[PDB]
Amino acid sequence: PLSETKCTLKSFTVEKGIYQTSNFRVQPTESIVRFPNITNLCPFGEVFNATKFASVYAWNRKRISNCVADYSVLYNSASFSTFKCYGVSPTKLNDLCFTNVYADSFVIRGDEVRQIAPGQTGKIADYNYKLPDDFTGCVIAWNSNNLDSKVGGNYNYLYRLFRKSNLKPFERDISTEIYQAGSTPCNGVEGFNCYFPLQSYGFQPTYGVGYQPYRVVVLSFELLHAPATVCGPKKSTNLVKNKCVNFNFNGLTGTGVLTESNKKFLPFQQFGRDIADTTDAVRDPQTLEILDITPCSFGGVSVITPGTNTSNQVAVLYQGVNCTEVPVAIHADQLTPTWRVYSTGSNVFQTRAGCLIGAEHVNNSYECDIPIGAGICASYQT
Amino acid sequence: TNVYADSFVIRGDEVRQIAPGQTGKIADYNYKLPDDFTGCVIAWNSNNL
Amino acid sequence: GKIQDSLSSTASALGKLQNVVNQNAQALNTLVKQLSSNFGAISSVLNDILSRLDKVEAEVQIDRLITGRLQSLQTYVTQQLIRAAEIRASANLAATKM
Amino acid sequence: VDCTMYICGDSTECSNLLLQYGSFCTQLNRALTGIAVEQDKNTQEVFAQ
Amino acid sequence: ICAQKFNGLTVLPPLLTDEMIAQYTSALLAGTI
Amino acid sequence: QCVNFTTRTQLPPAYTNSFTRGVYYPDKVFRSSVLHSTQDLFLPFFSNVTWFHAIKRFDNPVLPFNDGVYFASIEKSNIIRGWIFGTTLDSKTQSLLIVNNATNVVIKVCEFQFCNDPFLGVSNHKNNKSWMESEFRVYSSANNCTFEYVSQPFLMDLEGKQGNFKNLREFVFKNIDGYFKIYSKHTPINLVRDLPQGFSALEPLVDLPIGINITRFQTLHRSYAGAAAYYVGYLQPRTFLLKYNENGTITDAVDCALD
Repeated sequence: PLSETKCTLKSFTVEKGIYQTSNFRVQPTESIVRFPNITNLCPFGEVFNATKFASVYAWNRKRISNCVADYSVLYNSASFSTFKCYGVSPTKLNDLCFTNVYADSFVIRGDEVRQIAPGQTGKIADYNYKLPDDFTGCVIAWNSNNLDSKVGGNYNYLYRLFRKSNLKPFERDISTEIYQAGSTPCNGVEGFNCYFPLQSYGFQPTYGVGYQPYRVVVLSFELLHAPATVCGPKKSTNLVKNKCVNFNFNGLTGTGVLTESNKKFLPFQQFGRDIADTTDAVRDPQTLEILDITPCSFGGVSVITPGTNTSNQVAVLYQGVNCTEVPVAIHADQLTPTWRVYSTGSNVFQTRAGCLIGAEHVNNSYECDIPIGAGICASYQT
Repeated sequence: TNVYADSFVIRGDEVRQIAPGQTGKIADYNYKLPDDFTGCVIAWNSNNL
Repeated sequence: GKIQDSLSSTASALGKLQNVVNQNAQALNTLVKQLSSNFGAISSVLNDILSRLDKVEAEVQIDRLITGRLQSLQTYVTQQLIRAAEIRASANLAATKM
Repeated sequence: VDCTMYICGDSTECSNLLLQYGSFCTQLNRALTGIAVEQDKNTQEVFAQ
Repeated sequence: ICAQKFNGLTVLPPLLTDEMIAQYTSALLAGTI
Repeated sequence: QCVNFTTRTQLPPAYTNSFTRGVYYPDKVFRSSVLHSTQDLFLPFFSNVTWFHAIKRFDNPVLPFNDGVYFASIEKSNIIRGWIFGTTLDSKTQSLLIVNNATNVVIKVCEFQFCNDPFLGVSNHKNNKSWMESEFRVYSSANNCTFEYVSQPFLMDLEGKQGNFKNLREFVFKNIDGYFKIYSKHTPINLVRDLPQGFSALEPLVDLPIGINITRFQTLHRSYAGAAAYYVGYLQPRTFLLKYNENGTITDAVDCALD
């Protein structure tokens, strides 16, 4: 502690008094991973390896849930020309659970791939596929001219050419009403300046890069405020209580001590949040009990020391701690302050300010030489 | 201070993995840059060679 | 004895002390509430930022978080210093009256 | 108020970025300890005559 | 107060307890009277 | 089949002051013993709710759906069971149908060509002592369908039974960027005419990726001796302050833009 104070004050000589230093905190002993124990693999093949993809004006949405996903086998495949995620890291998709997953599949051209990203402007963006500006998820795109482009001309993919107004995000429109591009209204199958809303392209392999067909899939999952039912392939671990642990519930990580709580979470309620928007109660995904989480014991540490030119002996005050946990604060697990020999005992004195170790409590009273607090003061005397 | 030049040949589509902090079969297994890389990266096609 | 009637019946008499306490509590409570704001980052909880984002892209949101929270503590410390100066003035007046 | 614990609670990746901001945390801690000592000085001045 | 304490916001106790302040008050009042 | 069963049958609509209704949990997260403020779609307090009462013969009109709708049902025997959402409902644009037709609840989006007077019909005590819904005269053409969902029937009655205390079925429907959110609650009351004066909170029930333009909607009846009432209110984007008690149940609310 004297060396730590010398390091904090940036001086070799320390004047008599009390000095706060970097506080102690109990490093968690082990880690907890609690996931729902579903085992069935998600039907990713039916999405990525489907026979025919839906048209862009009728993009196909699949609700993927109640299954185990492994995004590593998806990422490591180089067949995908474009693979970018917004709001999440592809390497971290494995380690975090998903509330609900929507996979959108369609076919576009290379030059319009940029239109897939949220907030962009283009025919696809303006008329048949608009992403919200706050999109989170991933997008994957890869050319399919070897599977979807025909020499005789493929006309089975269409898009909406004009609209009365730009579509809302994630809106799908199927109406085939004629667009009245001219001022005069019209009816019938066709009319002058009366464009048919759907327009197709001639898929043919001779087209260069930028006009080749591209199969595109978008994952638009939302995270961490709902009963997540999609998780990575990593196995869970056993549950322990009354110890500071690195817990991880459904991708929500944290460090703290767990206890059997009594807060009635409704069936749609999985997490409870405090005033600081931090988690305080959690529902286990395997057992339906409710547990309170508390940040394990930490508090400020002060060093009481007379003048270094008088002595090198110090005492340390752990503030705000009924420190019968100091015997539990053994260096089998780790603590932020390395030194622990002062925990030897038989010189521990408990005060309303915490506990002071390294000083002997006496009955006879003297003037407050060095203030400790709560009426207790320290001094250096024979 | 000192200059160290690393030379190799890879497939073109994985050239992005040469950038620092990236991941992939190249970055994760045979050539990883540090997060605080300072320097330059040069790449060119060599199928003709 | 009239003091006994004055203090026990009305409660606003000790208001000059109560506002000393409440403000501090409020000054603390707002400081806690500042941990709930995004400050431009995609998520308020730093654990969420660490979990969802890789060590390269996470840094830009995390830096926003430190910027906002450090500004919040700077404001709180400045307010505490001003309030402590006011309380020192009141305490010096009390010492003079004593 | 522990500056490190407040901004960067139980996270070392946050502390790595926080240490780039210099002695702001130390200044805040010093100011708060100064206020703490000032409180006892006020109490002793008022009552310990 | 627990939520405040959990993020590193500690309330330190006064050096002079309410009993010691009462003792100074009693001494001052006794001296005055 | 579908038959033009008479005209609109006069003008039913009345108006009522919804004292304290349209309260739901803004998010699926527990929170206790605090005062929490929220910015979202809600029902105004003391709002001018529209009241429809089924006193004979009658029709249920089509009403606009903009910005989500709060629905309430003062009812016995659970006559009201369905809803239609859309813009045109004549197969020109996509249209959605939710029906609890005895066996189960079906939620189905198709290019429905809805008939001008859709309804459901039942047969009472036909040699089985049971009541069977024979007629389903709601739509005529369903060319293309993108989403179909059947889970369970939702005739969720509560305690008391036999309709001794009138059942309030209170729901909130929203359609935000293709996510359709349905919040639901049921509660007994002992009041005869007006909307009961009291506080309650709505739990989130269903979220669907319907993704369809919806400008108007209609309700659905069970023609068999019985009357029922239903109320419609229009949600608005506003901020409200909620008092979460010790148990995390919304105990009281204040409208941040009422007075």
